[PDB]
Amino acid sequence: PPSIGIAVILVGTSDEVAIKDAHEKDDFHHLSVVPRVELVAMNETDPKSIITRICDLMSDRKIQGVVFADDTDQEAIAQILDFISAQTLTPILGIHGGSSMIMADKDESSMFFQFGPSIEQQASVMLNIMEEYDWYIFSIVTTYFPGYQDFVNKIRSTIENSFVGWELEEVLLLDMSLSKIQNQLKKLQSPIILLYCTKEEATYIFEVANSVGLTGYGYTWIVPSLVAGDTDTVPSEFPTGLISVSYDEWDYGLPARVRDGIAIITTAASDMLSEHSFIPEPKSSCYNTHEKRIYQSNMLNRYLINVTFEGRDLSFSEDGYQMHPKLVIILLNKERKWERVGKWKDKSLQMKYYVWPRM
Ligand SMILES: *[C@@H]1O[C@H](CO)[C@@H](O)[C@H](O)[C@H]1NC(C)=O
Ligand SMILES: *[C@H]1O[C@H](CO)[C@@H](O)[C@H](O)[C@H]1NC(C)=O
Ligand SMILES: [Cl-]
Ligand SMILES: [Cl-]
Ligand SMILES: [Cl-]
Ligand SMILES: [Cl-]
Ligand SMILES: [Cl-]
Ligand SMILES: [Cl-]
Ligand SMILES: [Cl-]
Ligand SMILES: [Cl-]
Ligand SMILES: [Cl-]
Ligand SMILES: [Cl-]
Ligand SMILES: [Cl-]
Ligand SMILES: [Cl-]
Ligand SMILES: [Cl-]
Ligand SMILES: [Cl-]
Ligand SMILES: [Cl-]
Ligand SMILES: [Cl-]
Ligand SMILES: [Cl-]
Ligand code: NA
Repeated sequence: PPSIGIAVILVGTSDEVAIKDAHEKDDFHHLSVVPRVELVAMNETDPKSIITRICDLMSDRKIQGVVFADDTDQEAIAQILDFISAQTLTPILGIHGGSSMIMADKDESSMFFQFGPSIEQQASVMLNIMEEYDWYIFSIVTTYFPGYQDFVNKIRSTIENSFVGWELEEVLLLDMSLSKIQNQLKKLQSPIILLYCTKEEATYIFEVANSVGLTGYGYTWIVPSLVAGDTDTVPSEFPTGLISVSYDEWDYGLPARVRDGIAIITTAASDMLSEHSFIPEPKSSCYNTHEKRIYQSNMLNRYLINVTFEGRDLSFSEDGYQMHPKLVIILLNKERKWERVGKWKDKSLQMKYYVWPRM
């Protein structure tokens, strides 16, 4: 019978996932392809251990798709996953963690997809939140983290052509390497500040700003889902009164994300088998790649891109982000815990507070 080998790699998760033994030879939601899911749990959590582990695994076993989750703030994992996907022409889904943090510079040949919001979609949500409370005067601070230009250009885009009273005061670009930063942050006027950067960079940028008094009352910082990250890990240096977009497993838990990864890869193999009477072979080397099986791969990609499952639209954009994620807006409260203050689902923002709290 027709069957696709899928690997599920969970990395540093307290969260527990249980999947049918592959030996069951059991169909998955009536799809014509039968998944052979290999669960792999990882004790180790550094990028090097992960490439070593995933590559060893493609060499040793017959894998044609990879579902990957991690519980860390290590965006670097997304770089590794992209490379591997490109090298092997295998679909790789980054369903949670550092693996799903926005990666702007994806190889156009990789079939690496991330769950959650594109960089633009988050820029858009950030402006939605600000309009819902007539926060119209604001500044942007970014680092050099890839995506930063796509961030600003999306703000400037939606702002320049609209008859709302938007006013972009300053736009900063920070160099994280050495304190000539202090002099740049000191130049910040506006009460709303949009910050694009990494969790790591954020925690240092805050500490500096905390000590220029651009934190606290009268200043609101809005930040992208990667800066929140693992919401159980809150840097001492993050200011209470911090708003962030987020996708850190509030309503959509790991087992549901894994179920969904399997469905995407398995629907795609099914739809392709339907039309072309065949399915891409397993590639077995991240490195020594005789891999000019390029025509086949490209074909799969048309299908991964458009999957729909249990009524959910799981389709992906060209840049490799999820088209329609259901996001949560969160707030860093006085007890220094992240708190739900909103929701978003197909251009519909539902905020929780009537008057914005004082934190
Ligand atoms: C993919 O999306 C298009 C356009 O919205 C749709 O019409 C098409 O039938 C989809 N394919 C599947 C298998 O749903
Ligand atoms: C695997 O994880 C740790 C540290 O990475 C290791 O040292 C340890 O021996 C392993 N887990 C257990 C329960 O021993
Ligand atoms: Cl391991
Ligand atoms: Cl981490
Ligand atoms: Cl996520
Ligand atoms: Cl993100
Ligand atoms: Cl984008
Ligand atoms: Cl950029
Ligand atoms: Cl730019
Ligand atoms: Cl700088
Ligand atoms: Cl501090
Ligand atoms: Cl969620
Ligand atoms: Cl579930
Ligand atoms: Cl299921
Ligand atoms: Cl190899
Ligand atoms: Cl082509
Ligand atoms: Cl509180
Ligand atoms: Cl909450
Ligand atoms: Cl709400
Ligand atoms: Na994401």
